[PDB]
Amino acid sequence: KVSRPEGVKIIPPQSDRQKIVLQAHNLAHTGREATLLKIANLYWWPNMRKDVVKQLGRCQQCLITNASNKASGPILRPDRPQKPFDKFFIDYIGPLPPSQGYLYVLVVVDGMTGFTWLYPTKAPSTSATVKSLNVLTSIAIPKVIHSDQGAAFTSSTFAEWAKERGIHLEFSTPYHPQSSGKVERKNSDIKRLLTKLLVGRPTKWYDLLPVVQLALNNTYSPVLKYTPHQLLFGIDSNTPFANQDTLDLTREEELSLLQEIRTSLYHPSTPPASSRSWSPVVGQLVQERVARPASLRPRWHKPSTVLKVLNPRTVVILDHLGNNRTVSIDNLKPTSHQ
Amino acid sequence: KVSRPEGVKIIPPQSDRQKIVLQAHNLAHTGREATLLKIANLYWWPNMRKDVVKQLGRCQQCLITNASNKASGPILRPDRPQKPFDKFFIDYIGPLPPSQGYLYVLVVVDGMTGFTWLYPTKAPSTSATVKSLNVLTSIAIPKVIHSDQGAAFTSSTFAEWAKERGIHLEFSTPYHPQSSGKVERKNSDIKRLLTKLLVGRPTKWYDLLPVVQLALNNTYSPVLKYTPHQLLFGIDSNTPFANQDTLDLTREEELSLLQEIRTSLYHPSTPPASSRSWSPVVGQLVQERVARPASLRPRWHKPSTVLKVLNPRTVVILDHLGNNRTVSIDNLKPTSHQ
Amino acid sequence: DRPQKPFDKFFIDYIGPLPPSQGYLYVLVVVDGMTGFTWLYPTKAPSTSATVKSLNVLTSIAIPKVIHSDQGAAFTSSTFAEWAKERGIHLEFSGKVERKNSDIKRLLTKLLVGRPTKWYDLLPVVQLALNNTYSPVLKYTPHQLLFGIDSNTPFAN
Amino acid sequence: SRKESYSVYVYKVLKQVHPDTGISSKAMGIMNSFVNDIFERIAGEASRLAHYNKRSTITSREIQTAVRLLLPGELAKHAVSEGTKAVTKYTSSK
Amino acid sequence: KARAKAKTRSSRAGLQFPVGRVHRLLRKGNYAERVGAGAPVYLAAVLEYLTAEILE
DNA sequence: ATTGTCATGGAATTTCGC
DNA sequence: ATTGTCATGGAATTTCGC
Repeated sequence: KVSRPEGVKIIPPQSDRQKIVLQAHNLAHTGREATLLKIANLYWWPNMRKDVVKQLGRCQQCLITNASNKASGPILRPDRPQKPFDKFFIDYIGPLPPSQGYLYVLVVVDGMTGFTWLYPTKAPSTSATVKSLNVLTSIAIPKVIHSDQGAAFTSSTFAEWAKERGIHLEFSTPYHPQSSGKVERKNSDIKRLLTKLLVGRPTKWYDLLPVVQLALNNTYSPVLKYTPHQLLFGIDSNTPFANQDTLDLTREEELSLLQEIRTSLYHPSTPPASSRSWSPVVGQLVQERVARPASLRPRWHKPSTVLKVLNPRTVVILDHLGNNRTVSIDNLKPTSHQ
Repeated sequence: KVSRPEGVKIIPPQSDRQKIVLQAHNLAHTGREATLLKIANLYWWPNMRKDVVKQLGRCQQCLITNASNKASGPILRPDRPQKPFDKFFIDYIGPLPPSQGYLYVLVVVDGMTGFTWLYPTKAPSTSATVKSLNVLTSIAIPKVIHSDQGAAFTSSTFAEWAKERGIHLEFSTPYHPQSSGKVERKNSDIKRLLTKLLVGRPTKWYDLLPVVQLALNNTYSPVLKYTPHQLLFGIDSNTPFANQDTLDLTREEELSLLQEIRTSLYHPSTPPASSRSWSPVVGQLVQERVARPASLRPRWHKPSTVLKVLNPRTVVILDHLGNNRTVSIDNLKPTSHQ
Repeated sequence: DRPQKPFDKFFIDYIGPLPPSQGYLYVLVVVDGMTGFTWLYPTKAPSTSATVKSLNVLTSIAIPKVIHSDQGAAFTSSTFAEWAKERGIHLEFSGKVERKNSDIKRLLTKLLVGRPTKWYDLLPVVQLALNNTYSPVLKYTPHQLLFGIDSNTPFAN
Repeated sequence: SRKESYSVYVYKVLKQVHPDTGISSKAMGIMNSFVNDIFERIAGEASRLAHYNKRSTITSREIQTAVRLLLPGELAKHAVSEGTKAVTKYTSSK
Repeated sequence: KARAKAKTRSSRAGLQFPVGRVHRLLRKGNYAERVGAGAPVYLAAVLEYLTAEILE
């Protein structure tokens, strides 16, 4: 027994510590504070909160439903490559409205410039991608191709073609479309060019695809002030409104002018890291997000321990399935009350 | 003709002002800057940019596809009501996984406290709502009921029942689920209580609905430090871990203590208004968002003129259909280049 | 005026008739006058119909300034001409290319002849070695001229 | 090659209500061919229910009407309620 | 990588007749073009009540 | 054993005229 | 003729012991 300035409170025995809190926790499955104010109606003892934290680490009905209130930190701006044909960012769009028996459009953005390439297909299979790049590998051979972890790219067949070319396949972390950078941007360009052309007519967009990789590839980057053509080739082709400012020069010498054009480009700004950021630690318990969460189901899986940290945004976790699932830190949550 | 430090540029005639820019605009349908650098390959004249803005206000293929880069301002925190049974925030959840032939759960949150009420039905019709509130209007009569502009609430039948009770129906602005405040929060509570109970069993959630409006209605608000029961009634019912701190008082006098409990509650903080905010002006051209935008279609409709501004977040626009569609300012965009 | 720039004067060269692979007959070899880049956009028939449908693929990437080759069928019609008027290309119809034609008329003829369908299988593979051929006039490859960078891989070499 | 069948799934029903009972080979084929026939009556009436209401979709509603047609009287009362248990149990899972 | 435990849809409904085999005998028998996910569940139950009632 | 981004319009900024 | 929100865990803050 004890006296408080709000009334008489009760000191329970040491054997009755875990039982009295667990029966108050499971009344509404709350966390640290609404749990505590239930006990603040009958009981009181020194270090109440050291026992409530002792509960929640065992209560595995509450770890896999509540989401984190701790955002991930600053995003990474990775640097541009120094040549073209180094990173291609590929991603099917569609199902679009149909035309000519086409629904899916492979979009191959160069990571150097923004020079898009379009190769429409009937269905996003493996072989529809493979013949779509045999047109494009006729031009030149890339070192690295980034993508998402698609249904067609992760096939064991598609990788066996990719090892022939010298393609270093690179895949995004799963359920993270933000990783594929430029292709998710130019797909907001292609669907703002083909949107603008097709206003007030039936969407016959298979006609307008030779337009798009000539209309976007000659849009000046308004914060770089160049064409995609100039940063890829060096001079404009026979287009309307093409520069004559390079015709006062020698092409045999402006090749090495062009390598100094490419290394003076604008680099983006990293945002300031907000206050409630958090960093992964090798050994910290983390919880992935459930991939396709069904209705009335856990949003998160059971806890997992970080094996390796690759950068401050990419971490390899050890899932319940026994899985070394290389997820982002916009997937994970910090496991509550370690 | 004219000379520049980058080469020789061409001064076009005054009759050739609109033609030379419109043929450069429609090459890639760009805005103000990538349009301008096309003209910076052949031409130059004083006030280039006064003509590019003259183009885009007529180019109605580019006004209804590009989205605004100007966020809306600070959100409004409206005040709490001063009594219970003043604002109910109602919204069906579901289709959930089925149990007992039920899929849809009406959720009636009090705007005073957070005291949820559940009334499950078979299908979100008008009459399934009407009998669901006849149980709840047995308790007391509200002044105002807020909702969303549902399929079942906007029916002409449902309003004719609502005028019997003295219900002031209130509807949200369309395609704005953020307007209905608390019910969108408690639906993230009900699907974090029923999620936690139903881990590792078939989702027989029709059993657990008398639990939820007794388990959430006795969760202490951890930033108000009260039960929903106390802020609605005044004292706890026979629950586990109920206060005895009010049993040292007289109920005939703590009624007017309770009215001073209700007026000392925490009020939320308005965020600081960011730099790229914008304000509506009566007479300014605005563009609504297309409701359910189909693939390869305009995201936005044609421009419209603001008739009346109600608060700095709610504005009445005059749509192309002849419609006084009272939309939010998280719908609209500022019409580019007025 | 000014020295020779890329994308001025393509020289359009057919090879065949090769036996069909999915219908394709005549290898539309395109070689530029300055860079000498090789686009292989093969055709089923040398018509104004069935070669402009391959010249949509070229005129998506790059547009030359003078379309000029020998006389044939696809290069005499006025339908071909009105098509070339919308694209703003001056027609002439109704040093490095001759070395590139030496591969064409001597080497690449007898190396594409011999496969009924298999010649189409190595059109992207043969082409990349034809983008790296030493011009002693210019002392660069057509890759090193056209992009302003050197070779990426020893597979692109 | 492979002949698909319903023979295995009879022993998983025979050993539910008569656990001390075998079944012969030539009597399996009757309960095999009972299934394949009573399959395509119900499917082949649910199929023709799709055309009669202009839908390309066999729902689990259309199998319920194509059992209230083929089964008479008291089987049509049980085999409806012996399906809606196995659906409500199914959909509350997964 | 590995994946989760493959729980058969006959065990997720409490039946014995399969639902995976019935659901490819509603899309390779040309009965209709679309077959719902609940229809071969509901049909494998009615195949299971009537298989008991004879064998009972 | 991987990481946003980038077109775009007020609005602030710099040029610069004499 | 309408408007987010609010549970929740580091982390900073205050109490206060003597």
